[PDB]
Amino acid sequence: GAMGSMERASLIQKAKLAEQAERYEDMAAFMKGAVEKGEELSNEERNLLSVAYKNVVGGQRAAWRVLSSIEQKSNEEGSEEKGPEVREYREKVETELQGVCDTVLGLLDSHLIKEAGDAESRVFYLKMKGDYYRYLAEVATGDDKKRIIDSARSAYQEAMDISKKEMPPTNPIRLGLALNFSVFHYEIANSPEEAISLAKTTFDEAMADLHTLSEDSYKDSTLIMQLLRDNLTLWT
Amino acid sequence: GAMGSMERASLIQKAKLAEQAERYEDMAAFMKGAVEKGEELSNEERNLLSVAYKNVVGGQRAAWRVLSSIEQKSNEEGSEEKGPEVREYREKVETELQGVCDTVLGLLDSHLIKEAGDAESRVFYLKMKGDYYRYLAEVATGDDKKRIIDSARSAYQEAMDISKKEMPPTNPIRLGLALNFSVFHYEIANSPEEAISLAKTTFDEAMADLHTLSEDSYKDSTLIMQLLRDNLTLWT
Amino acid sequence: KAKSCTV
Amino acid sequence: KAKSCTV
Ligand SMILES: CN(CCS)C(=O)c1cc(Br)cc(C=O)c1
Ligand SMILES: CN(CCS)C(=O)c1cc(Br)cc(C=O)c1
Ligand SMILES: [Cl-]
Ligand SMILES: [Cl-]
Ligand SMILES: [Mg+2]
Ligand SMILES: [Mg+2]
Ligand SMILES: [Mg+2]
Ligand SMILES: [Mg+2]
Ligand SMILES: [Mg+2]
Repeated sequence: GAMGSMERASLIQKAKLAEQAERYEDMAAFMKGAVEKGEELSNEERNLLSVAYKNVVGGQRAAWRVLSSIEQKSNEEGSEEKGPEVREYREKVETELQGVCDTVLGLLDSHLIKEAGDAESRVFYLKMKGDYYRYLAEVATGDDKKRIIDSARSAYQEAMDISKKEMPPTNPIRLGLALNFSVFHYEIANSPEEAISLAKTTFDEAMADLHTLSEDSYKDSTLIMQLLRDNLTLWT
Repeated sequence: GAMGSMERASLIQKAKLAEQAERYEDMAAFMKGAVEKGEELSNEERNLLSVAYKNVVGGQRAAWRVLSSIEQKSNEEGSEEKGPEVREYREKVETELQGVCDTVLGLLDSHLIKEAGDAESRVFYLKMKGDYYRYLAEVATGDDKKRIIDSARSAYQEAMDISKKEMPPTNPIRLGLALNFSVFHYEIANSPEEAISLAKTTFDEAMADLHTLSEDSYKDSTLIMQLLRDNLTLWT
Repeated sequence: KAKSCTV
Repeated sequence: KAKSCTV
């Protein structure tokens, strides 16, 4: 690893600087190096890991969607033949995106998940595992598509089971997990009714528990509840 | 510290590479960075520290002696005035040499010596403290000269007291300490008889203990005994 | 595109 | 110059 010679604390420090400079590829490489030191991650460090890779893969997904739309238009009736370039370049972006997803999944498997015993860390990592399988599923078209979708589903389901037992309904990790699993149901699993039911039940159970929270926790929880509400408005 | 971001193990690895490449300034900087990590040093790491700085200061001392000899000749009767350049350049080299000695002494004081409890480490560091005060004494000409000489003497004497109680007379650290303390007596303290007596007693006590050693230990000890013999031949 | 957990 | 502990 190219980060093997850098101190863990220096990698963390540089990940924070990279975030401030909006250098998310660097941020992700620093956080990968920090994970590979072999120690468990703190709450703040887990957030840095997730932010870094979400920004990297988010740019790749946006580019893939632009190219996929151009390619789909090229395959309409009446569209001129322009050669293999659109497919080739969409495939290039797709392969890079898959590589980033495989990198994140590899960090989770070696060995973040197995070492995560507290609910807050274990749910966080299992949510990430579901997310990166979901991003693989967004671009999958072959014979492994069903297994990729089931891998996302299985990780989300394990995270949900733990989150319901071990964390209050307003916990931001629990809420973000439920948000992303609902998106999985709607966008990946062809299950819009399950997506709607999960978003509604999650929102309502969080609403009923807001009275227990401080002002700052209330702000954290209601921010994610608004995302659930936004999706419910889009979907209904 | 410019090495603060590098892993301790990487600094050690690079010190060994620098030794192989005869890059002793780099070697010393890597080992300084390793000491500043705050952990105690192993036997091998102590040897790397000493080799690195001995080579750096050895080059400075050789250069200082060349320049000091030129300067002394400039102050002979009949020598032409050539301006301040020889003194200025001798002073430049001298200041750099003093800086390296102060750096080593600072590492020993913060905090190698205080953390060294085993005889092999404590004697090694106290010998080094005597050596670097001795190198300061070689160039000292002012009102602190006597105190610099006494600082070297005091460190050597503490190392000798521990070495005689805790280590066999053939131990290479004990032998190298006695060798260097004898050189201190001869070259710094104007005590050639003490130098001769120490070298002879050290040699004879080691000779009587060689029968206890393996072939490899015998080779290690007799190598240093030959240095004591070489000095005795020079001095008598 | 539905909103997922970001920013 | 006397030999000290080096090399
Ligand atoms: C506001 N917000 C992001 C929108 S859900 C979060 O609290 C958050 C951040 C990160 Br990193 C991970 C998770 C996981 O659930 C949740
Ligand atoms: C052969 N040899 C060098 C000539 S004394 C040594 O065993 C040696 C090496 C180092 Br580093 C430190 C010491 C300290 O006593 C001794
Ligand atoms: Cl291409
Ligand atoms: Cl100069
Ligand atoms: Mg470290
Ligand atoms: Mg653990
Ligand atoms: Mg709990
Ligand atoms: Mg100790
Ligand atoms: Mg002993």
